[PDB]
Amino acid sequence: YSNTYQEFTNIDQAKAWGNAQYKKYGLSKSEKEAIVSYTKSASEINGKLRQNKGVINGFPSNLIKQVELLDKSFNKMKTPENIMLFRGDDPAYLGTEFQNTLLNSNGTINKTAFEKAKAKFLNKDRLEYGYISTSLMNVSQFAGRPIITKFKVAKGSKAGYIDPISAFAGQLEMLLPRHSTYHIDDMRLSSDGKQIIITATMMGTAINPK
Ligand code: VO4
Ligand code: VO4
Repeated sequence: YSNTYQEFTNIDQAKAWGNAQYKKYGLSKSEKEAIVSYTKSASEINGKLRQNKGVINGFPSNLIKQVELLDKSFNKMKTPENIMLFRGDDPAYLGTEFQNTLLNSNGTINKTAFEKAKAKFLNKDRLEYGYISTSLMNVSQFAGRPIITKFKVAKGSKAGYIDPISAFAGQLEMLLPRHSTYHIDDMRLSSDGKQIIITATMMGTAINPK
């Protein structure tokens, strides 16, 4: 009785579709500028959100301003379809105990590592303190990366196609709000054993200004 999530297979129409959503956002200059700032320093911002468990009161004032603009910009940015979104991650994504432990010399993932990954994460909620940068398709940015997550994001969910707002956004980037929880439904290896494939249902964000 599973739901159907669309996967984009046609880059040209993936951009048309994203552009088409974007043209309806009606974002302010300030919200566009905050998105641009996020794309320029995303690893730093998400790193601070993580270290501080989503509490932003201690961040520098200009950053607080940008984060609250970004959080509120999602009021304007929803997906009108059930869509699958992709990202690729490095071993530390699973925990620091996995950082230097996951792969083999051939470049296949370690079965015993992978087995540890599941007991820890399979069939469990995960809260993400940072924003979640994803792509509308499985773009080349990844493919090197040993972990691919496919998020199932339901109609009406907060999700912003930011690729046209910032030249430093990922190809077909779809940004998800920070402080989101998702449920990991499935973890399996790729066919050529180079990748752990994670399928998760996005449950949504705790940040709802309004
Ligand atoms: O230009 V703003 O109205 O986003 O301050
Ligand atoms: O010291 V500040 O939070 O105004 O950068």
